[PDB]
Amino acid sequence: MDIILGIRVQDSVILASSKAVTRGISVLKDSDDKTRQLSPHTLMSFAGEAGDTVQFAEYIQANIQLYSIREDYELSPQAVSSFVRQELAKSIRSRRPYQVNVLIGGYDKKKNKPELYQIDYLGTKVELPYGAHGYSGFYTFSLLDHHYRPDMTTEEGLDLLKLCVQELEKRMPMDFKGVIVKIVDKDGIRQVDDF
Amino acid sequence: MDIILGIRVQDSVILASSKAVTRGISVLKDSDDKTRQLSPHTLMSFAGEAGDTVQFAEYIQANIQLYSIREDYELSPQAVSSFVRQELAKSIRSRRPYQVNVLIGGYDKKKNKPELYQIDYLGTKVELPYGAHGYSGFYTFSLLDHHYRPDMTTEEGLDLLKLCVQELEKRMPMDFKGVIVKIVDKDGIRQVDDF
Amino acid sequence: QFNPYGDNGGTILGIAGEDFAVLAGDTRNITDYSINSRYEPKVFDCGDNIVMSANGFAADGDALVKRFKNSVKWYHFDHNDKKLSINSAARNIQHLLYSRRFFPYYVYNIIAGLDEDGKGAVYSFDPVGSYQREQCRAGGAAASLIMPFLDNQVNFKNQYEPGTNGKVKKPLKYLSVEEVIKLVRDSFTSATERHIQVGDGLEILIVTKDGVRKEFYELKRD
Amino acid sequence: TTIVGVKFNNGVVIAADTRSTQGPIVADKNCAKLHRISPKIWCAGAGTAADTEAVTQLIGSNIELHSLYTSREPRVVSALQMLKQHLFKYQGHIGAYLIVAGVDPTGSHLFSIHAHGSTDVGYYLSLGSGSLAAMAVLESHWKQDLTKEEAIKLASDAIQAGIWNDLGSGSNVDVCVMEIGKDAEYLRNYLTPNVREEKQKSYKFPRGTTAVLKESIVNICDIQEE
Amino acid sequence: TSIMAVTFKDGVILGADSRTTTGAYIANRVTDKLTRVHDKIWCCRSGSAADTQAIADIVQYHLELYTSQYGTPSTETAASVFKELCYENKDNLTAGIIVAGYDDKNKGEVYTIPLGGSVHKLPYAIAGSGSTFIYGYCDKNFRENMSKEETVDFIKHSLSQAIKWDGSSGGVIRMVVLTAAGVERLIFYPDEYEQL
Amino acid sequence: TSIMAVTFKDGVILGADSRTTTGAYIANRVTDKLTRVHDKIWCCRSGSAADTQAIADIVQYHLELYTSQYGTPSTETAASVFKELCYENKDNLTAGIIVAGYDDKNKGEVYTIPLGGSVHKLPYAIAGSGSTFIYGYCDKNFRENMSKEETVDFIKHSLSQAIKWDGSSGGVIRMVVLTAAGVERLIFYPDEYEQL
Amino acid sequence: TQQPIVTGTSVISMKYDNGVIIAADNLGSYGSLLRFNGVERLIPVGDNTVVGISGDISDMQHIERLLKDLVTENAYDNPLADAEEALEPSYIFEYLATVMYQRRSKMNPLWNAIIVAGVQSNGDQFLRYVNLLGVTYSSPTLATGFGAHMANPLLRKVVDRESDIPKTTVQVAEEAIVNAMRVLYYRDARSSRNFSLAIIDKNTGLTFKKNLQVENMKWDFAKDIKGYGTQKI
Amino acid sequence: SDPSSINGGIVVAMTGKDCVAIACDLRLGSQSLGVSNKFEKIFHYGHVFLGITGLATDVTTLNEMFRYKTNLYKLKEERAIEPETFTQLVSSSLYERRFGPYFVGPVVAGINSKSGKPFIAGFDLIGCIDEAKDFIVSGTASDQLFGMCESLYEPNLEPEDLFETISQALLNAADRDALSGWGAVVYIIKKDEVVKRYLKMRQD
Amino acid sequence: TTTLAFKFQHGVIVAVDSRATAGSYISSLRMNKVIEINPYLLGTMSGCAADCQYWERLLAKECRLYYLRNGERISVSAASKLLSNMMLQYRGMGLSMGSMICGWDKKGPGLYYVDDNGTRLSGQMFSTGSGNTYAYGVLDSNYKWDLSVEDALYLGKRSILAAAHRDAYSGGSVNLYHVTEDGWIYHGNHDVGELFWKVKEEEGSFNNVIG
Ligand SMILES: *[C@@](C)(CO)[C@](*)(O)[C@H](Cc1ccccc1)NC(=O)[C@H](Cc1ccc(OC)cc1)NC(=O)[C@@H](C)NC(=O)C1=CC2=CCC=CC2=C1C
Ligand SMILES: [Mg+2]
Ligand SMILES: [Mg+2]
Ligand SMILES: [Mg+2]
Ligand SMILES: [Mg+2]
Ligand SMILES: [Mg+2]
Repeated sequence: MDIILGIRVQDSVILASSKAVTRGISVLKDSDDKTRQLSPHTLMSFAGEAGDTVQFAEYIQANIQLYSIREDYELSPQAVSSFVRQELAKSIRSRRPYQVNVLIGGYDKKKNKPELYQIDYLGTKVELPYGAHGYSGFYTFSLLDHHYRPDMTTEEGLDLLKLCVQELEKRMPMDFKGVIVKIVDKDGIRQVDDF
Repeated sequence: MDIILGIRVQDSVILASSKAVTRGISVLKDSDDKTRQLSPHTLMSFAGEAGDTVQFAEYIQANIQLYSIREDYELSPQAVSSFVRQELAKSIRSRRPYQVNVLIGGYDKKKNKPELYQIDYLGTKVELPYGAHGYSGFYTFSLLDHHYRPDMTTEEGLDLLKLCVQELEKRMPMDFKGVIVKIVDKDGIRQVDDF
Repeated sequence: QFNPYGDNGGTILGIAGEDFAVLAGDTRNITDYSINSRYEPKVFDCGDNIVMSANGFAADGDALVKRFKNSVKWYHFDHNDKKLSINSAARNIQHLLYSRRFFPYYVYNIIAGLDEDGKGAVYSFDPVGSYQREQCRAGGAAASLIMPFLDNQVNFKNQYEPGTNGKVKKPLKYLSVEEVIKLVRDSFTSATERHIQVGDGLEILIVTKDGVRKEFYELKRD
Repeated sequence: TTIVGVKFNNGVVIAADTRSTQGPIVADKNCAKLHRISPKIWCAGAGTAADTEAVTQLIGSNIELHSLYTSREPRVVSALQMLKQHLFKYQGHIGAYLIVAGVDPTGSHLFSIHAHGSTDVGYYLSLGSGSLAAMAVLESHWKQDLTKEEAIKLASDAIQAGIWNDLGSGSNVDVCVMEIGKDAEYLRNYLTPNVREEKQKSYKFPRGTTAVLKESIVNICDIQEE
Repeated sequence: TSIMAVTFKDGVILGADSRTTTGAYIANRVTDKLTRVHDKIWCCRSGSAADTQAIADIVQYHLELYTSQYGTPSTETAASVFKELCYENKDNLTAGIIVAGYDDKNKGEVYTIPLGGSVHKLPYAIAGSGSTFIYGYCDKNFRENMSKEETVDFIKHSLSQAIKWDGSSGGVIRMVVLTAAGVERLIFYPDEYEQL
Repeated sequence: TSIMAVTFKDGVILGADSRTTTGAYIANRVTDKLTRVHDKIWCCRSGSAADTQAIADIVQYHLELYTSQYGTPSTETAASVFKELCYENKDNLTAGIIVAGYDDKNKGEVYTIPLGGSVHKLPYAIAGSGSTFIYGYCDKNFRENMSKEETVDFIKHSLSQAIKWDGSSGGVIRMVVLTAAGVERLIFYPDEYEQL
Repeated sequence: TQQPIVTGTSVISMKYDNGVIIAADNLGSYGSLLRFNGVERLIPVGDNTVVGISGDISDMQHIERLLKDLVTENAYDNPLADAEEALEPSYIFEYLATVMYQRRSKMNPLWNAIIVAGVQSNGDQFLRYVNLLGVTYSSPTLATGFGAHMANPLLRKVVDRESDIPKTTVQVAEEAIVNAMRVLYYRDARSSRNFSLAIIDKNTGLTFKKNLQVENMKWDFAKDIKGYGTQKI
Repeated sequence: SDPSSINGGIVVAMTGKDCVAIACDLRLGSQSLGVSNKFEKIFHYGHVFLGITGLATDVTTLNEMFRYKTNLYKLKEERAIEPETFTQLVSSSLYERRFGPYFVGPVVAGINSKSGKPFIAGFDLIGCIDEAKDFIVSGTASDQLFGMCESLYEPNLEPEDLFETISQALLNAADRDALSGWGAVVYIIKKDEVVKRYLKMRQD
Repeated sequence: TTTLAFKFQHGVIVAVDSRATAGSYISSLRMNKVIEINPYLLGTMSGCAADCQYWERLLAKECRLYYLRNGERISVSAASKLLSNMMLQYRGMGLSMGSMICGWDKKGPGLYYVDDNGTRLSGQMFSTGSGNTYAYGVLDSNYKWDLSVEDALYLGKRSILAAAHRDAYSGGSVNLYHVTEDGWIYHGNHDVGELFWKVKEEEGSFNNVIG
């Protein structure tokens, strides 16, 4: 799939992901949710080759859920991101690599801090205040570089995110059918139903 | 460029053409008029390779205007379409062919009839009640096949045209930035400023 | 580079009657512009009142038929000499073909016989294993020459009743075995005229409740 | 295509089959592959059918004008030279492979010519997809000092070999005999061994079978008086 | 193809096989590869038959026109005309020609013109696909100022071996003798040369 | 490369040049291409030096093990081991080997194993890039049951011509004589064989 | 996947009233080089079968060994090895055809075209073809390579269909085969004068003829042929 | 990509007793997309009829070209062109573009006004003439038309019988070709009257 | 091909064409592109015919085994997933399959799109094949949740007709299905040739076509 954005504000992480799914010259779906909850306080959005994306995301989800049950304990966003990176770095030298790029947004309950990790299909991990995959960053990073502060509220984060989507909608040749926005904070994961 | 539509109703011809112009991954313009007036009662919209389109359209325009001055007489839409076809058929076997597809909408003042001609870059001419170029027809022709009557008013033609654009906007992966609509009738050529 | 496939030409035709079925095919075998044999049987009696022909690449065609004949033999061993019905044979053949999905049997296969209600049955296959029951099917080199003629003369397509002018269709009356054989012979005579890979001889296998009968007819040898 | 050329005592004979193909499909069952360059100079062509015709007509036209200019009957060597220089110039892009034969005041001649412009001389020649089948017959039965009747037999036997054994060849046998001091005799359909058998059924339809929407008279006459 | 030209006491002899192939099919088994560009200037052709025929025809034209104006041309002059055509059109030609001729002044001369269009004057020359197999034999058995009969035997034995090993070569052995006496054509059939 | 093996009255002689090239550069001008796989079974190698060395080493291993169990192997047996390796690994090898050996029962035998892995028993054999130029010479000059001195001269003259025309061949001419008397190595330098 | 190196050309054959005839030349070509002149490409199996092989010679030698081993294996625990349970042409052919098709299915073919000629227990003539693709067919006449293009047309003039077989004698059939071999020598650049011929008859058994030569060749007419068009001398 | 099968279409001609028939489908497409169901492929210059299949731009171009040439022929000769003569004109005109050809499959049909003899002919894209007695076929369903014509055709058919034969040959061939159909037209031609009939067929 | 399927108030409609092509040659005039996996489960077929038949018939085996083990009908969601996992085993091996798994289960009516890449999508309306764009045009403009069974069957029928007309690789006949909570119901085979002329007259559509 195409556009996935992420921003880490004062007390939460916000992930925005496009709704479009294309097959041939036809848009099959305009309400697709390109994300999986890995744990109560960890969300992963994804984008890449068709089929591979969901298979990889669900495989990661299953592994983290297995860990949670075994230890009766939630892994930190940092620990989850490292596990995901290793799986991708393992994958890139396989016979048929998984062509999937991910953003991992989580709230660390121990440190009381939001955390955003950007990982590409090669297994290239970076912790960032805001991130994107593919061409999304080419349009949006200039706005984020300008407007972003680390003490922003969740509401201010959403307003800056709207501005990024508006710029994408103006300058991209691609109709991605808007975005689904989800917030990750101390209370867990929730979806912004009006955006 | 991408989408150009045409429909011939009772007493007029309506041409709809996209506003987008793309260069690389950036939309440079969202208000581009992909059309040239060849004569007071003849309009030609165009779509194809960058640069070639406007050069061809203006070259045709110059030739028809030259004819109009020389004879003090407006060529029929049929005569103009045949002239355009010959230029394209001449072009396709040239060293470097002009990759341009056109729709010619005209009102014949002699016969008191609207006329729509579809001509592709090979020089393939067809007179039609409604037409399109590229992928535009794949989405729209089913609607036109269903709803079109030959006794439709200009207002009904515009309503059916809106439905075609709405279907394009829903099922195309491509953001073409809406359309400029122009009407060709006995009184000449005018633009619908609100669409 | 080694090309494991080849084209042995030939053409086959299966027609399902009301209480019978025919499977016909020419006896010419070729490579490029040469004739290998003027009489190389292509339609086989596989037992259990089933006839079969695998047209295209002869080596793959012989291999498939050989394996199906084997499948019939083992079906008797494993299931107390039960008769293999035409629909069961058809489904079995699908799995034989798809076992080579990634290195296909380069053949267009047709089988013919009687269904469990005693009616005429023809099943047709693609190289990778898609199949379906049909009334009429031509396969191979001159398939495109023959099929339209059968649409017209077997199913009465585009034929209407005089006087009505397109309002009433020609009714779909059933064809006898003598009538079908006439259409088969004319189909191959016409195919022989306009297709260089078709000729030499025509062999027809007719299936009824009484068994499998054979008929042979000469074709032009040029 | 199968074509041959055979020399004999007092002249030369050429022959050809009558099948033309579009890949595996037979377009024409009675094609005429024996072309006339001049009255007593005939050629027969394989390869690209339009090229063999066009190149034969062109050289034949120029040969006629040459014959008129020189007040002499055309020679086979002139046709040969004009053909090869034309074909050589187009470097094989004109796919004409011809057997050229004829009689002139110099005597009887038989040449082959290939698309790139090379020519050969012989007493017996064969070209086309059935050349190998035909040449097998010629090598088996050809001899020096053949009579007219023996040469026609040998030529047609060579074409038959191509008809029966080559899929690119079929139908009938055409022959042209060019003897010294005589008019050339073109024997169209000299043999007819591939007549289609009677069909088992007549497919003549009842009148009214086909559904019709509109009928109209077509005006083919010019604009009328009064 | 197997072609050669050999100088001897009284003049020069050209020799060749008679096989023309299209792949493995023998299109002509009685080809005449010894071609005349002037009364006593002949050439042996190898490579594209279309190219070598077209060249030899043009050369024959040039030497006919030369003769009308300036008298009988030298063998060196003939080889120069061949060269000029083979060299200037090297990108569009595949021709390997051996030129051989007799003057009363210069006697027997042999020139070889390989693919590039270079010219090399030699006592004897060999060319064609079958020449590879007789480089050793010809080098060991060639002598200068041989007799006519010795030279005929030399060419016969040499081409016999070339034909024996090269599939592209075969048929009859044709020879052309160029002396003051005139022009003599020779032919030797398989039953003669195979048993050598 | 120019290699050959020739049977004669008293046994068999292997011969070879000594040039190894990498393109036009002579990587080694004193190569020993005559290699021993058993006491009186030797081979001449052509093609990839890596492939032919690896093969000859494996064959030497097989014949050493054969001898320990079953006694002295035949020349036919040695050629069979070569063949089995050359044939079964034909897709990954470029090796043209001539096998030559002496028994008291079978006397001198020569087997050639070209690229495909086929085996051909012969009175004499030639191989390598330079062999092409001496097919005619060797065919004309070979006789059965020659003397040792006649056979040495035959190989010397033959390889002399191969070296003369083939740029990939050259250096010294090495020879190995295989008889009941034993194993004799010979060498012939340029100043000797060039003036033949 | 490979490419053929040392090759053998046409193998030709035909049925006659009491048996079959098969023939093939003794040449082993190395591209355009006529390298080996003493190669036997007809390989008898018992006294009732002859296998004729064209194509790659190294693969031929491999097949030759498989057949030699097949005879050995058939004799094991078989008191009727020289009688009722002897190898039949149909057994030998089907074995080879199985091997050829398996090898092509592994993309590692035996680069050959094979004709198995013989006579069965009941006196019936056997003649069938198989090649590197595993393609099999039978006909009154069979030929490989150039033989298919030049020999079959000549042999089919003698036996055009099945009903002509009883009318064809061994003398006529042998004459046709020998004539075909001459025509191939005229026209196949990869052929030789020396050849082998085998007759398997239901009465007189297996007759194997070696060191045959093409004779009665026409070359005299070559003397008159001059130039390539206009040349007179 | 293949110019001879982008637009699709078919043409067939037949001889009868003192008559000829020529017919064509009406489809014009851009590969899979059907664009027009009124694209007639048969034209006439006087009493000589020409059907053209293949690349639509070249069909249109050649019609305009043969109209041009036949109108001049008539002005100079003071008579209408005959089918035999026109056939040679088509062949000449196509071969003059030997190395940059029109991607077409023309079919000539007509009756000689002097001899009264029915005439048909076909060409390849490069000008090679096929002068058949029985029938001529051209287009994307040429294989289908050969099979139908070869089995349905019989010589010396009367105009109203010939109509049924040619119509059924076209219709059923078109129904086994994805790129042909969307309507059909049949011309029945006699020495001094010509009838044109539009057939009813499936529109898929 | 052209296939479609959509959910609505009274279940789910499934409509497909019946054409099969081998290049430009129409190999089959009437091919069944629906598979009946069980009384409450359907599967559409687009792409390679062999791949569609084999894998969906293999899905029915696995859906049947589910019933025997659990004594309960498999869900549409689970069935579609099993199929998508099969496609994921032969990942990049060259399979061509596009199908819609239609049925009724405990959650109500269910519709899932599944293709050779492994993509698995839940949705109200889908259309696959070369003529899907033409079908979407009619569907999008006329679809409602409040459709009657009679009008819904017509919509899916009319949508295929639109595609069969324009798309050269779609046609033959229309096969209709209606899925209820009591199972699927076959609503016949409809020839396009006859259906076209009928719809033209009754509806007034296809004005540009002459008849
Ligand atoms: C549209 C026709 C696409 O053009 C549909 O998508 C159709 C779907 C479909 C048909 C039948 C059954 C189920 C689904 N697709 C095809 O028909 C399909 C298109 C195609 C072809 C090839 C590939 O890559 C391998 C992908 C997609 N066509 C086929 O599968 C062709 C090969 N079928 C035949 O040619 C064929 C011949 C035949 C003879 C007898 C019986 C069956 C036969 C078939 C299916
Ligand atoms: Mg157009
Ligand atoms: Mg035929
Ligand atoms: Mg030779
Ligand atoms: Mg159609
Ligand atoms: Mg359609």
